Amino acid sequence: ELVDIPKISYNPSELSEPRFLEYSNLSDKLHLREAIDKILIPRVVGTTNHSIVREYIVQSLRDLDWDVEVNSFHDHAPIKGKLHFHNIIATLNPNAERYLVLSAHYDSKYMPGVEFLGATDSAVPAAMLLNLAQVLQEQLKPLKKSKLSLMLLFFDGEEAFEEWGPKDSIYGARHLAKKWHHEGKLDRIDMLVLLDLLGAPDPAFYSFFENTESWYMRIQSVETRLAKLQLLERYFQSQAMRSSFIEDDHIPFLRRNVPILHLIPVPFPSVWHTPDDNASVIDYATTDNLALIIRLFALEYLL
Ligand SMILES: COc1ccc(NC(=S)NCCCn2ccnc2)cc1OC
Ligand SMILES: [Cl-]
Ligand SMILES: [Zn+2]
Repeated sequence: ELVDIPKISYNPSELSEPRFLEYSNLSDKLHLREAIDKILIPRVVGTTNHSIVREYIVQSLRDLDWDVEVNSFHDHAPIKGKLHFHNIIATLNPNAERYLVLSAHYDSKYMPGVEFLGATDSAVPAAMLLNLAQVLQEQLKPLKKSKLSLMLLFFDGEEAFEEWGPKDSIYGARHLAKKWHHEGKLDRIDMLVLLDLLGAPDPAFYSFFENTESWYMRIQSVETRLAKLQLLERYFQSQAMRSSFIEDDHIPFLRRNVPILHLIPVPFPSVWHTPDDNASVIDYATTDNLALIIRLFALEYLL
């Protein structure tokens, strides 16, 4: 299962001390909390709430001068039948040649009679991405015009409607990876960074994929550097995990040799797919720290 990551993959934080200090002190706690609050509502595909959450994501980023495409399509799910799914694709430069993609799923799992909020899964991850664009507004402006740019991708229909299987999960990612495959729009992904199950306490991360192990070690180094500077209020292990075959929105991209960085803890939060994955499970020290590490990774990668 676990192997120590070899030195060849170490990839220390590169930002200059003044820039690392400057950027690591950018935050917006209130906005992060407000974004969480707006998304932390039952949001099953096809519900009014599902549309409201899409609108909030869409308008938040449009107001930050991002280009936002909504990829709408129909597909049949068990129980529900014909559903209208809506992936959200936000770019700072819509005419960039290449992208770092940060992603999370915005739907919540259909759990009859239970108003499942999916706080970690993935209300908090989506919020971290809105918060990232909000916090780093100034520093990301250059990426509106550059060849390498940033994409925030919000997947729809990640969750199963009946029982998690290859045909009853990741509805939006399966459609989009297929669509981009056909349109020749997958090679442009430097890597797809997928945030999932974040916001609960004591997350442990591991590198899942050897072609991105090096950029995992850049996040690990960001975390180390922040610890040393007293900027955190450890998560990333210097170990990789093989034959874990965790299924999520990345799979249809992974299958087609898009490099994945899967930011999902192992073990999953204890409250996973229970009603306790709600407002009360969110650890806001952990959430602030993770959001920061991810914001700095993004800046490390993109400059
Ligand atoms: C009990 O913890 C686990 C449960 C299942 C699996 N195996 C798979 S294939 N999970 C697919 C995850 C889909 N998903 C992610 C977020 N919302 C839904 C691994 C677990 O711990 C490693
Ligand atoms: Cl509703
Ligand atoms: Zn889930």
